[PDB]
This record gives sequence, C-alpha cells and structure tokens, in this order.
Amino acid sequence: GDASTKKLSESLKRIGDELDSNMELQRMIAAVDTDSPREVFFRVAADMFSDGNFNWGRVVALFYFASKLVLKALS
Amino acid sequence: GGSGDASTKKLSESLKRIGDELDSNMELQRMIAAVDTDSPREVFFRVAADMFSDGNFNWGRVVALFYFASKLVLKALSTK
Amino acid sequence: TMGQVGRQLAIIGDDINRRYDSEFQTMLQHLQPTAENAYEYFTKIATSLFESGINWGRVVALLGFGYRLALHVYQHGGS
Amino acid sequence: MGQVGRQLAIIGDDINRRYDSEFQTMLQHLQPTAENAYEYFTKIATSLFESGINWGRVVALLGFGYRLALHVYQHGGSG
Ligand SMILES: CCCCCCCCOCCOCCOCCOCCOCCO
Repeated sequence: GDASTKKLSESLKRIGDELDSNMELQRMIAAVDTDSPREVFFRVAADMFSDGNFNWGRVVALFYFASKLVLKALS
Repeated sequence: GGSGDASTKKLSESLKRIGDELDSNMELQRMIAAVDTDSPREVFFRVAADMFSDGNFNWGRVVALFYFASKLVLKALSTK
Repeated sequence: TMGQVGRQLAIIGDDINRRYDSEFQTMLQHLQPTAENAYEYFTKIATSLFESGINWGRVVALLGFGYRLALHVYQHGGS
Repeated sequence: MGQVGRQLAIIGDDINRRYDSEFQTMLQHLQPTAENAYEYFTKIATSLFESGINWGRVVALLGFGYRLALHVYQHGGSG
C-alpha cells in the first residue's frame, strides 16, 4: 500500500505546513493571553460547534489552536 | 537507545496498564451507555465543564476525558 | 469578547475539510488498513512525514490522523 | 445526571496519582530530542500493540504522543 501511504504523508505535510503558515491562525493564537487559557478553549470550542457542524477539519484546527495555546504558556 | 532502549519497554508496558484499566473500568463503560446520542457534543461539553468545575487539572483527567470522548464517538458512529 | 475566534476557526476548519477530506477518505479506502497492520501504515506515514522537518502542525496533523485511522479500522476492520 | 464529570475527574485523578510521577521520570530518562522522539514513539507503540490492540491502549498511545511532543519542546536539546 506504499502507493497511497506516501500520498497520505504528503497530505499531512501540506496540512501541517498550512496550519503553521496560517497567519490568521497565528495572529489569533497571539491575540489570546495566558491569564486564563483552558476556559478560552472551552468557550472557543462551543462557539465553533454552535452551528452544529462537525468534521475533521474543524477538529484539527481546534487541536492546533489548543496545543499552540499550551506551547505559549509553556514558553 | 536510538531505536531500542530499556525505558521504551517501561513506558510501553505502562501504557498497557492505563489503556487496559480504562477498558476494564465498568463504571466508565456504564457512563458511556448512560449517555444518549440525542445531542452528543452537548453531553461532552456539560461533562467537561462538570469535570473541570473543581478548578483542578492534570494528565490523568486528559486521558479519562479523551477516552470518554472517543468511546462516545464510537458509540454514535455505530449506534444511531 | 471571544466570539470572532471560534467562528474564524470554524471557517478555517471547513476550508481544510472541503479540500482534504475527500482526499483522505479514498486514500484510507485504497489503503484498506486492517485491524491488524494499521500501525505499520501509521509508522511508514509518520516517517515519511518527519523527513522534511518536524513543525507543530505536522505533529498535530499526525496525531489527528492516528485517531482518524483508528476510527477507520474499528469501522472497516474486516480482513 | 451531572456526576459523570465529577466521576471522570475522580477516575482521571486516580490515574494521575499513580502514573504521572512515574511517567515524568521515565520520559526524563528517555532524554527525547526532536530528532529521535518519533523513533522512541514507534518502538513504544510496537511493544504496546504487541499484546493486542484495544481502544484504551490506542487512546493511551495517542495521548502519550502529545505528551511526548510537549516534553520534547520543553526539555529537548538533550536536557
Ligand atoms: C489530548 C490528546 C490529543 C489527541 C488528538 C485526537 C483529536 C481529538 O478529537 C477527538 C474528537 O473526535 C472527533 C470525531 O469527529 C468525527 C467526524 O465525523 C466524520 C464521520 O466519519 C468519521 C471518519 O473517520
């Protein structure tokens, strides 16, 4: 299955780079402040899924935003 | 190490115990069943807010919540 | 206060889903990962992923894919 | 019912009480860098899926993937 496996790999590079290269994302991450972060996550997740929609693209975005939020506080 | 190593064996076998413990917790399994896929997300967010209501935070809670969340997903993905 | 962030993530997430989700559904489909050899495909994908560097977005994308691949097997794990 | 979260916190706290300290030191004796963190991850996962693959081990591995990445970023560089 190595045919599709390296196509799966190249898609994950492209998705990973688009998130790290998304300036709207990067600016939004900075706009938040580590005075109270986990709350930020629970309110942002609820506003995001308020329209009831659910998919893998929203999960990855939310996970990237959340984890970058964690890295910031860690450094 | 570099590809092998002692500690890899200690961490893996430690990951065995936590995973088997989660699948072997009957109160956790009953809590999954007690939920209803009438509104799935809302169940998760009311549980997450109740879980972190005491203001405490740690990795054990992360794994518990992640297991609950995913089992909740499996149920909905194969049950209504 | 913090509303424009949630709906900007949903906007960003939907764009990702619109143009990758169809791609991923078939590749995993062609791959036919079994309940058995799924970790082998995962190991080869991760190695091919971290060859050109390791940024947080690739870490996030890999962990997410690990979870989706696991969800795929438990559904289509017949073979 | 509203005690589900309270009971998850209890269950999660029991896990953190007896594994977290153990995990913190093992990771430190691993001394993972950004270069060899994934190799260690692959070896850990292989020995983990050696005795079978259940959802809890899958969840524990995915959770460990993220904690190891956070460890590398914080204590990397052969700390
Ligand atoms: C803290 C550990 C981080 C692990 C990363 C895992 C990502 C967390 O997401 C868990 C929530 O699950 C989202 C389920 O999404 C279902 C999407 O619906 C599509 C239906 O088809 C499923 C195809 O796999």
